[PDB]
Amino acid sequence: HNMSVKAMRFPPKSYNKDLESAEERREREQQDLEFAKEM
Amino acid sequence: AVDTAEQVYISSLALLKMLKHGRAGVPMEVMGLMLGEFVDDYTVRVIDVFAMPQSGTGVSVEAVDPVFQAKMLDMLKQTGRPEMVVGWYHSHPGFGCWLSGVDINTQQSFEALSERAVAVVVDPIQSVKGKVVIDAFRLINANMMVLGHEPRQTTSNLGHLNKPSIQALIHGLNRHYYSITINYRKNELEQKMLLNLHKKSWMEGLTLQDYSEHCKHNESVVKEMLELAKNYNKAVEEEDKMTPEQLAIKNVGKQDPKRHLEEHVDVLMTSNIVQCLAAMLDTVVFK
Amino acid sequence: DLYSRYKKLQQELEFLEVQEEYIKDEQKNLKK
Amino acid sequence: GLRQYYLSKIEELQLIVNDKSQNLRRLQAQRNELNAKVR
Amino acid sequence: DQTLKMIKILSGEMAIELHLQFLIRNNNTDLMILKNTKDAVRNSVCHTATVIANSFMHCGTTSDQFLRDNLEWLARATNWAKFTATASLGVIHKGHEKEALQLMATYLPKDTSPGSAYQEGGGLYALGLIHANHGGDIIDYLLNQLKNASNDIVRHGGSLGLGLAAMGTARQDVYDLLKTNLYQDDAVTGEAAGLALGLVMLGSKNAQAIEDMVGYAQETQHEKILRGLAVGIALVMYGRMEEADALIESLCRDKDPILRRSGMYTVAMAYCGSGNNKAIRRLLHVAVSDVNDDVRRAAVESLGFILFRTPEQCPSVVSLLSESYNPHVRYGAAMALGICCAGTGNKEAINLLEPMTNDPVNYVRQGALIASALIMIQQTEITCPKVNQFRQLYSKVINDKHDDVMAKFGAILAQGILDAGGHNVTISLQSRTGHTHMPSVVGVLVFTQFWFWFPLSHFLSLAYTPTCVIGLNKDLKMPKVQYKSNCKPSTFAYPAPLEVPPEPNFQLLDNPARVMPAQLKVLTMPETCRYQPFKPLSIGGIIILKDT
Ligand SMILES: [Zn+2]
Repeated sequence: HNMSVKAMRFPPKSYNKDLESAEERREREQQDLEFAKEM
Repeated sequence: AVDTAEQVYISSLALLKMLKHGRAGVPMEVMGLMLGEFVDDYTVRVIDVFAMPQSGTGVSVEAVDPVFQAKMLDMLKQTGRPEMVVGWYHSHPGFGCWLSGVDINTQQSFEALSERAVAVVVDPIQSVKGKVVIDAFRLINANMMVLGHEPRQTTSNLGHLNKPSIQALIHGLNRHYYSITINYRKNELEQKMLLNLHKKSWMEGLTLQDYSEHCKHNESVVKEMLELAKNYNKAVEEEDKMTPEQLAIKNVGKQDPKRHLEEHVDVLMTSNIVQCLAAMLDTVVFK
Repeated sequence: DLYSRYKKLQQELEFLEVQEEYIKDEQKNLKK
Repeated sequence: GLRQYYLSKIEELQLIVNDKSQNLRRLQAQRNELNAKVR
Repeated sequence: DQTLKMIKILSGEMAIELHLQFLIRNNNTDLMILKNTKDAVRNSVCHTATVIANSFMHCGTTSDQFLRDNLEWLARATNWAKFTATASLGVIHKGHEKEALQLMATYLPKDTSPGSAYQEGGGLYALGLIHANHGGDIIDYLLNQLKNASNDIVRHGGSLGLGLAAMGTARQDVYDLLKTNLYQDDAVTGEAAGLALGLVMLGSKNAQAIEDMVGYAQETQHEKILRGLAVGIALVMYGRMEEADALIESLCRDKDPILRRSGMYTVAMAYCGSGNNKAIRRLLHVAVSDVNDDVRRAAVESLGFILFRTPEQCPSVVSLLSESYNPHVRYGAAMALGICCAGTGNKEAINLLEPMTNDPVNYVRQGALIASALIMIQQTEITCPKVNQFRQLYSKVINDKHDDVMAKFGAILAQGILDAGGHNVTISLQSRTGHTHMPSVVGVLVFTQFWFWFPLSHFLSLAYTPTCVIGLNKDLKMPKVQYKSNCKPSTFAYPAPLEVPPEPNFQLLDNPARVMPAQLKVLTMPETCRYQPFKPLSIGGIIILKDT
C-alpha cells in the first residue's frame, strides 16, 4: 500500500494554473454588484 | 470626532447571555441592556449583560422599565460589584444584522443620555462555529448626510477590514449607522476550565463494547461488503471507455463502490483495533 | 575557481533540508 | 591530486540533488492540489 | 584642518546640505499628476493620501508650491489631517536647520491658538523628521516643551520626534520624560512612549529596560500601550544572532498573540540580513502554527528583513506562499517580496506580483501596489518593461469610481513612492561595504505599521538615500569635471511628462550628477580633464577629485 502511495506522486506535474475566477468577469461581477447597490 | 477604529472589547460571558436570551424567546425580537465600564473615547469594554423581560405579544423592542433597570441596577450594587450601563441590544432572529426604523428610534432615545451608547444585534440562527452575526453598530448624524459630508475621518487601517453585507447595505447601516470591528477577551483562567471539561470520558474506553455483539457487527458489515465488493467487481470493468468526466456526471443516480468501499474499511478497522487493545490492557492491569 | 563548488552546493543543502519538513507540516494543517 | 580530491566532491553532491529535488517537486504539487481545494 | 577634521567627518554636514544641494539643484517632478489625483474630492482618506503623496515625492527639497496652491482643500479634512498636514512639512524640509522654525512660526502652539491642537501639536513630529540622527537644540528644545505641555496631542509629535532625533543615543534625559510618558496609565500615550523608548535605546539590550517594558506590558488594559512597546522591545536589540533567542522563546511561549508577534519582530531584528538556520526554523514554523493573523503577517514579513542579503532566494520560497489560504499570509507574502527585492528590478518578483492585484481582497490588492511600487523606483523601461505597464495601472485604479478607497490608496501612495525626489532618492538597506543601513532598516520596519497609525509609515524619509556621485578638491570648492559613458545610452532615460493642455553615449555630467548604481560601471573615467580622481571610481557619494 505504501509503495502504491510513494510510486504515485510523480504524475503530479503540469498543474499550470488554478485561476480563481477571472479578472474581467470579476470586475464585471463587481460592476453588477455596484448596480445592485445603486438599485 | 472618531477615527473609525473603535475596537469594542466585551467578554467571554456576555455573548453567552446574548445567545441564551436571544435563543430562548427566539422568534420575537428580544432585547435587554449592556452593563460595562466605558473606557476611553475609542474603546468600550462591556463586561456584563443583563436581560429585560418583554412587554406583550408581538415582535418589538417596545419600551424600557426604569423601575426594573433602577431596581436591577442598584441590586448588584448591594449584592455583587458596581458597574455602569453603556449600551443595549436587540435580536434580529433569522435576519442577520441592521438597524430598522423601530430600532433606530429606541437607539436615538439611548444616545441622548450618553452619546456613545452601543447598538447591538445578535443573530442566533445563522451562527455555526466561526460565525455569530453580531456587528455592533451606532447612529451617524443625518444632518451631515444633508451636508453631504463624509464622517468618521479614517486615521487607522482598522475599520475597513470586514466587508458589510448586501442585506445591511439595503438598510441604513451607513447612511444612518456604522459598523465597529470587535474581538473577545479571554484568558488561561477560562480556556483550561472549558477545554478540560466539555467532552471528557470517564472509564468508557476501559470496557469491552457488548462482547457478544462486537463480532456480530463484524459480520453485519462484511456481509454487504461482499456485494459492494461485487460492485467493485462491476464498476472497474467499464473503464477504458467513455471519458471519466462522463463517469462523473453519469453516476448521480446510483451508488459507487469506491468511496462506499473505503468507508467500511475505516469503520471495520476502528471498530476492531480499539476493542482489541482495550481488551488486552485489562489482562495486565487486572491481575 | 573550484573551491566554491562544494561549499555553495552544501549551502543549498542547508536550504534544501527544511522544505520537506515544511510541506510535511502542511500535510496535516490543511486537514485541520 | 587535485583531480582526485576536489573534483571528487563534484560527482557526489549531485546525487543528493538528483533525488531530493525530485522529492520537493513531488511534494509541492501534492500541496498545490490541496491548497486549490482550500481556496 | 586636522583640528577641524572631527567636525568635517563626524558631524558630516557636508553630505547633509550637499545632498540638500543635490535636491535643490535636481528637481524633476510634476504638478499634472496631483491635478490628476485632484478629482477625487471627498472627505475620505484622499486628503491625507494626497498630502502624504507630495511629502513622499518631495523629500528634503523644500518645495512649497504643491501645498500652497490652496488652503481650503488642504484644510478640509480635520482632527488628524491637520496633524498630518503639519507632519508632512518636515520631510519636505528634511536635513535643513534654518527653514524649520521660521516657516512653522505660524505653527507654534502659542502663536495662533486655533480650535485644532493637532495642527499646532504635530509640529514637533516634523521637527524630529528634519533632524533625525542630528542631536542639538532639537533634543532640549523638544524636551523642555515636553516637561510642561498638553495631553497626548502635542506629546505624540514631541515624544516621537524627540526619540527620532535621539534615535539610538542612550540618553538618560529623554529616558526621564519617557518614563513618565510610559507610566501615565493611558492608551493614547502608548504610541507616544512605547516607540521612542526603544528608539533611544536602539541596539542597547538594556535588560533592566527590557524588564521595565515587557514587565509593564503584562498588566495594562489597553492596546496601543501593548503595541508601541511591542515594537520597542523588538527595537532595543539589533543584530545579535544568539543574544535574544531565550527572549524570542519567552514572548512566543506567551498566550498573547501581540507579544508572540512582537517576538517575531524581535527575531526579525536580531537577525537582520542574516542567513541563519536556527531563526528560520521557528520563524517559519510559527508562521505555520499560529492562529492569529497579525503574528502570521509579521511572521511572513520577517523573511526579507532577515534575508535581504540575497534577493535571489526569497522568490523561491515566498512565491510558494503567495497562494496561501488567508489574505493575511497572501498579503504579507507580497510585502515580503516588497522588502526583499525592492532595490532591484527583479523580473522574477514582478512575475510573482503580476496576478497579486487580481485577488478579491482589497488590502492584498493594495500591498500588491505598494510592493509593485517598491520594486521599480528610479527604473525607466530598460531594467524591466513593466514600469510603464504599471504607470497606466495606478492611474487605471485611481481614476475608477467603483474601486475601494483602500485599493486606490496603494496607488495614490504609490505615486509618491514612485516619483520620489525627482528620481534622485532611492531605498538602500545595504551599503557597498556589506554593512546594512540601519535607519533604512528601522525606516522600512516602522513603515510596515500603517495599519494601526497612518503617519507611522510617514517614518520613511530615513530610507530615502541618494544615487549621486560628487566630485571635490578642497573643503568647499567644487571642481569642473565632465566625464562620459560607454554602454547603451537609453538606460539614462528620464521621467519626461507629456503635458497635454545618431544617439549620444557621451553623457557629460557635472559634480551633482545622478546615476544608477547599475550605471556606476558603464561610465568612463575622466582622463582628458584637468581633474583626475585618486580614488578608483566605484562608489557614488562624495570623493576627492585630485586636480592634476
Ligand atoms: Zn431589530
